[PDB]
Amino acid sequence: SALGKLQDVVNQNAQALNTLVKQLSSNFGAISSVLNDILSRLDPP
Amino acid sequence: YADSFVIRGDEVRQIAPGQTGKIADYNYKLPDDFTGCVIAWNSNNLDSKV
Repeated sequence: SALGKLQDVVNQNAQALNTLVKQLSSNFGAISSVLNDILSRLDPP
Repeated sequence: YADSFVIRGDEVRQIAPGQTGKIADYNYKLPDDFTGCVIAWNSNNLDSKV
């Protein structure tokens, strides 16, 4: 009143879970990254 | 299956998978994974009359 090991563990996981969510706003080379605007501005083919 | 009909000359580009226009919209629609073949030839002398 040291515990950086446990802390390290805890963090290493929150930061890897934040990247997975941030990867959802990327187009990867499509027109946009949101599955509706791609879908309501083009026809199926 | 063989389907047969008569259209204008410049409407032959709507007989194909994934098109739009007055013909492909509501006269004759081809699915999007078509398998067959499309054949077309001019017939001015048979079908057009003065």
